[PDB]
Amino acid sequence: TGLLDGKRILVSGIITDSSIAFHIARVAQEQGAQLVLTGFDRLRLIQRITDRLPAKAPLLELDVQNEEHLASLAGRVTEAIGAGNKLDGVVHSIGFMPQTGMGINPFFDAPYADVSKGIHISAYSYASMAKALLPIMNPGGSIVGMDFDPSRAMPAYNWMTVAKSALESVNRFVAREAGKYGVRSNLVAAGPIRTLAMSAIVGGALGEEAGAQIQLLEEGWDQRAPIGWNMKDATPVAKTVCALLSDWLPATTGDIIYADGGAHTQLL
Amino acid sequence: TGLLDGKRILVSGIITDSSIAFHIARVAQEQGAQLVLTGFDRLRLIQRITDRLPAKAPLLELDVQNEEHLASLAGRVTEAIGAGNKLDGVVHSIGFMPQTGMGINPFFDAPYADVSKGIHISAYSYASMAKALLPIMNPGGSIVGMDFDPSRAMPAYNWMTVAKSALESVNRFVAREAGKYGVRSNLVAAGPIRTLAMSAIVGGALGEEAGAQIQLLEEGWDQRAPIGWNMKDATPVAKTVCALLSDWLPATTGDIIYADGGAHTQLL
Amino acid sequence: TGLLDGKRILVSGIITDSSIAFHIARVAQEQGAQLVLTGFDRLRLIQRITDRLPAKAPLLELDVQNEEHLASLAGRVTEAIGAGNKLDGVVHSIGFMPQTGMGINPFFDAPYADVSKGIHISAYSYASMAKALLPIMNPGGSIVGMDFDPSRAMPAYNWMTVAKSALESVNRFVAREAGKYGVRSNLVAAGPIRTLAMSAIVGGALGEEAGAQIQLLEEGWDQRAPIGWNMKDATPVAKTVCALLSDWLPATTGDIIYADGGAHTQLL
Amino acid sequence: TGLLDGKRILVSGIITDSSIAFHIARVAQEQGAQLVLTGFDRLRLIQRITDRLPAKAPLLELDVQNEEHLASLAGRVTEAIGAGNKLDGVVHSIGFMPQTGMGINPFFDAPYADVSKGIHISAYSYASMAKALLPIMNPGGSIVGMDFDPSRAMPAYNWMTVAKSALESVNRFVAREAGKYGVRSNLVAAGPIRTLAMSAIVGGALGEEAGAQIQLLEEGWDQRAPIGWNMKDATPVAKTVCALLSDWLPATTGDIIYADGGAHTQLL
Ligand SMILES: NC(=O)c1ccc[n+]([C@@H]2O[C@H](COP(=O)([O-])OP(=O)(O)OC[C@H]3O[C@@H](n4cnc5c(N)ncnc54)[C@H](O)[C@@H]3O)[C@@H](O)[C@H]2O)c1
Ligand SMILES: NC(=O)c1ccc[n+]([C@@H]2O[C@H](COP(=O)([O-])OP(=O)(O)OC[C@H]3O[C@@H](n4cnc5c(N)ncnc54)[C@H](O)[C@@H]3O)[C@@H](O)[C@H]2O)c1
Ligand SMILES: NC(=O)c1ccc[n+]([C@@H]2O[C@H](COP(=O)([O-])OP(=O)(O)OC[C@H]3O[C@@H](n4cnc5c(N)ncnc54)[C@H](O)[C@@H]3O)[C@@H](O)[C@H]2O)c1
Ligand SMILES: NC(=O)c1ccc[n+]([C@@H]2O[C@H](COP(=O)([O-])OP(=O)(O)OC[C@H]3O[C@@H](n4cnc5c(N)ncnc54)[C@H](O)[C@@H]3O)[C@@H](O)[C@H]2O)c1
Ligand SMILES: O=C(Nc1cc(Cl)cc(Cl)c1)[C@H]1CC(=O)N(C2CCCCC2)C1
Ligand SMILES: O=C(Nc1cc(Cl)cc(Cl)c1)[C@H]1CC(=O)N(C2CCCCC2)C1
Ligand SMILES: O=C(Nc1cc(Cl)cc(Cl)c1)[C@H]1CC(=O)N(C2CCCCC2)C1
Ligand SMILES: O=C(Nc1cc(Cl)cc(Cl)c1)[C@H]1CC(=O)N(C2CCCCC2)C1
Repeated sequence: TGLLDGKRILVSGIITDSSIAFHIARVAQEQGAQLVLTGFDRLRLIQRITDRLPAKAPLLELDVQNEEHLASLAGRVTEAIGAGNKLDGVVHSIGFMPQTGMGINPFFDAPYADVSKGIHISAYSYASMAKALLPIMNPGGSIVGMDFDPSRAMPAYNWMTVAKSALESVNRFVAREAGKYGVRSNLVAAGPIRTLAMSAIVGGALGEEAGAQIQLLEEGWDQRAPIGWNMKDATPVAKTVCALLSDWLPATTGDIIYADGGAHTQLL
Repeated sequence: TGLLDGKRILVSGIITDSSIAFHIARVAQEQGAQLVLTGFDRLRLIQRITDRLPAKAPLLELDVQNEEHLASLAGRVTEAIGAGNKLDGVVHSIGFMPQTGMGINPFFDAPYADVSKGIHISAYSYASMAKALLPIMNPGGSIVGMDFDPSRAMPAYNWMTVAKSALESVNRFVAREAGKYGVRSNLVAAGPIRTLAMSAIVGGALGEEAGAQIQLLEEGWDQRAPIGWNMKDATPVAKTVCALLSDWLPATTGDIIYADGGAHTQLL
Repeated sequence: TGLLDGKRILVSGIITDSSIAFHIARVAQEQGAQLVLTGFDRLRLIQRITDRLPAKAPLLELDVQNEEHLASLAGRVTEAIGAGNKLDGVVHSIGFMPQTGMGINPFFDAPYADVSKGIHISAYSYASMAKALLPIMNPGGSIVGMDFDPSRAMPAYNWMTVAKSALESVNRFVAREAGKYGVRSNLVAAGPIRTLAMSAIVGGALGEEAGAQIQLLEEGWDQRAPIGWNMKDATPVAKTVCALLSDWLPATTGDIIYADGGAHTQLL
Repeated sequence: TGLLDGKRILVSGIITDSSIAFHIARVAQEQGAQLVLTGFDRLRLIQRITDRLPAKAPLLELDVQNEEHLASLAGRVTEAIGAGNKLDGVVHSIGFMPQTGMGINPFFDAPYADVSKGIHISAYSYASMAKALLPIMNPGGSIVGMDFDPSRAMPAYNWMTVAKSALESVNRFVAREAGKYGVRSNLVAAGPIRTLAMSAIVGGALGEEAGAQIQLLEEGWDQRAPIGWNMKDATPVAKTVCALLSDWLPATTGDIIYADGGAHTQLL
């Protein structure tokens, strides 16, 4: 009776128990999905974290900047879910920008090598992952990535904003490719969520001014949101990702669904 | 195990078995919802049509231009669902524009009295219905209306486009009010669906040029849509409305969900 | 050497010396335009006000809700500018919403007759004026209307927001008609300008909460604007309207130009 | 009496007599601007081409991927225009994407090193150029870049679309920096212009299917445009850039002006 009963779904992006992807994985399992997880670099950590999920899920290594990892990924997934089985869903919950590209470091002072690394991981990899996994996805399947609305500039987010603008564009092209397989591609634009790192940035890890600006952003977001916004609760975001992974948004692709309390629809 | 198990939902807008609202009502009942229906003017017809739905549903009269109908509506709904029970969902699937405001009649030749009637029924009534029903809606509830993307002009749709632009604005304000009740408000922007009337317009009911332009629109829509678009199948639209009525998009309000095959994300 | 040398331009919307249209008219005359003015209801007042413009300009009566005024307008304009001469530009600087539709009166409590009057004057009349004047406009000509960005909801602006959403849609259709004459149609979306009435609303004319919200809006607008925003200075808006009336934006139509300090491009 | 009388403007991006920047430079000189030009790699060619401009203009070498060129640029400009003089305008008319990232090569088959080079030149360099030149720009000045509307996906444009989405984001952040200097930053989103290279792509240089799709795009663009679109005429685009360089859009920044015949406002 679960929303995702019988579905096989790959979830990337878990690194702590506060990762948005941890909550996506939890809700998906509560709703009957069978998962395969991917993790970057710290696999012992990630295994220990994902031991706390409701059900067992194989963990595979994936550095999206590593061409060998991407080239072997479909085979490794198929080994984990069984020959003759394919995926019904893929969750991209991956982002990175060097400190030069976010925070109080001036916008103009980010070297391109740093910006390029952030765009590789945060935007191009959405296409890389789709390339690798579409050949082992079933018709009716769904690829979902995580977005933070970049349509307006904001303090401190700087080149990560630019990376998210690129991601939104990439998603519209991935939809064209995915459609050939009967697969949808969409982003969920979430409101601000207090992951470990965000509390770190609020405590000043990227400069005092950036932390101050994020707290103002958070406060304004809840004010503007007609149904409010709880930055400590990723579950509403996770539910939205599961909606897109389900059979219930079958005519939506190349698109952005806003799980943000409605804040982006209100000026003040 | 239905998506809408236990939910009480009001559905407006059925007039034929090809009405988008007929399919919304059908899918909602398949998913366990208990419905109350509203109909305009031809109640004997509408009862005979809705006899074909999977389950029984009380039918109430509602002309959204009639202030007495709106003032009595909540009481009549409560009588139908039982004292002490409230609604969890409301579907607005209502639209109208006089022939002077659509088709081959020149854009400049639509008298304002005609445009005003179309905007009353197609846009203002979304607010009227929310005003009437929010006092008998439960927290966590959902109001959904039907949209046809008006962000660009198009042939023949003329003042109905303007009415839909107004509706989109109205929805953002209804979200502000609905949030006070813990209720969401959203639109579903559907691709073109061949209702009775649309085949009528294709057969030339509003002029030959308008019918020709609609057929070109339909053809282009399926071409652009990365997953295709079947104008003869309202079920994907109905499923999307049910997704918004469910618990699975809990952080989305004041917003527009596109159930259009992804066509609006592609230029060609 | 003026930007608008030799051009004949109709300017509507002057009612006080703080009207945005007064400043449009002033700047247009400084730049060599020959004007015809239209005014509503208080023609003795408007004549006394426009006596202060740099140059003489005939004043014609125009109530945009009056069909007889609209039907005679082109003939009256031609009489004022001389047989055989046509207009090169038209400025629509007209808006109205009854107090029930703006301010602290609840959104749901605005009667449709009031909303309909506001939409007639604020949105439909953009089409009415184009219908009346396109037959006496020269190729290369330009129609400009005034907008306040309605893409997100905001406190108190309420049904005027809805009217501006309608206007934006109307403009895209007027562009289709105007193009047949070689004429452009565009809106200028201005930041908040302290007209007489706005100081009145700040002093509480539409309720204390509305005045408080407008002051917060004004303050936020200047903060967000990368080049700042001076609500006491309409000249930057007037210059932008003159740019659209000129020969220098010849490939822009159906569009919106933002003269708002850049505020709409920034979240905070 | 020229629109840009007395203004000192840097124009990048000339490589042939069909370059959009060649036409920007020509119109700017016709309107009284004093120019400094920058060129990439083929300076003998570019000098011979720009000999045909109405007036003399110093040519400086600038490879935007070359950090030494960027670090010396302001000094070289100041030498060319005279100590104590500053720029009033900067035109970025620079774009590049390797063949793997455009045309018929599959979207998924573009290596990131190629995409990264295209984003460096086409998007990041807008920030690089602003960083280099803002210290020698006057208050009231204007930075303009060239855009091709990337809000929807399209055939063949592929990763260049993604680069333009990034550019639009970069422009909103450059506006924040430029505002500190009293300088505006905006993009002009042009319709398709038949430069040398575009005729090359139509003749099949990036594959037959891509050429076919571009011809369909061009045809549709003129159809949709309410005032038509002439792909052989860059002058309307050049005029629009000059409007933004002028004093007549003083409250517009972080924004996009569409010089596209109005096509983006029309669905069909
Ligand atoms: N936290 C928020 O406020 C917020 C808001 C909206 C969207 N998002 C997005 O949600 C997603 C998840 O972010 P989060 O806040 O949960 O943070 P997180 O740090 O928990 O997740 C980011 C993940 O990216 C992974 N990653 C980094 N480099 C990688 C590489 N080379 N290969 C593979 N994976 C790599 C990290 O290991 C980590 O698991 C990101 O796309 C982020 O931009 C976050
Ligand atoms: N058919 C499409 O291509 C399409 C596409 C997108 C959105 N829509 C929208 O979907 C909704 C339903 O349209 P449909 O195509 O199913 O057509 P339909 O004719 O079946 O439904 C329109 C309904 O509006 C009702 N209505 C008209 N005047 C009314 C009044 N005074 N009071 C109450 N109800 C009144 C009619 O009785 C009818 O039931 C409308 O909002 C329409 O604009 C339709
Ligand atoms: N003031 C701002 O903050 C602001 C911001 C953006 C846009 N605007 C828009 O600019 C325009 C001018 O507004 P303003 O602030 O200068 O106020 P204003 O009161 O000076 O101008 C409004 C004009 O509309 C006229 N009008 C009203 N009913 C009319 C009718 N029946 N026929 C003809 N004219 C009629 C009034 O006589 C008046 O001249 C309006 O469209 C307004 O919505 C204003
Ligand atoms: N042609 C169109 O249809 C069209 C439409 C909209 C926007 N645009 C944009 O207009 C701009 C100019 O394009 P165009 O069509 O005139 O083509 P073009 O080839 O004439 O201009 C592109 C320029 O970029 C320069 N460039 C490339 N690499 C460079 C580097 N490393 N450093 C400095 N300069 C470098 C080239 O030398 C050339 O002068 C580009 O941004 C393009 O994306 C073009
Ligand atoms: O960083 C975030 N918000 C934020 C940061 C700053 Cl410096 C300013 C603002 Cl306004 C918002 C949120 C949104 C986002 O994409 N992430 C990512 C999490 C993974 C590493 C890169 C950043 C966390
Ligand atoms: O009319 C429609 N499409 C359409 C019509 C025309 Cl004339 C042109 C175009 Cl492009 C599309 C579709 C979309 C829409 O809101 N309805 C409404 C159905 C109820 C009565 C008013 C119109 C049916
Ligand atoms: O009213 C205005 N701003 C405003 C009002 C309110 Cl109540 C709230 C907010 Cl946020 C902004 C500005 C913008 C606008 O269209 N006008 C119009 C001026 C003419 C009469 C109708 C209103 C003045
Ligand atoms: O390439 C163009 N259009 C185009 C190409 C393709 Cl392959 C498809 C489509 Cl739809 C449009 C136009 C738009 C654009 O940014 N340039 C750039 C010119 C300089 C080199 C990189 C491309 C030329």
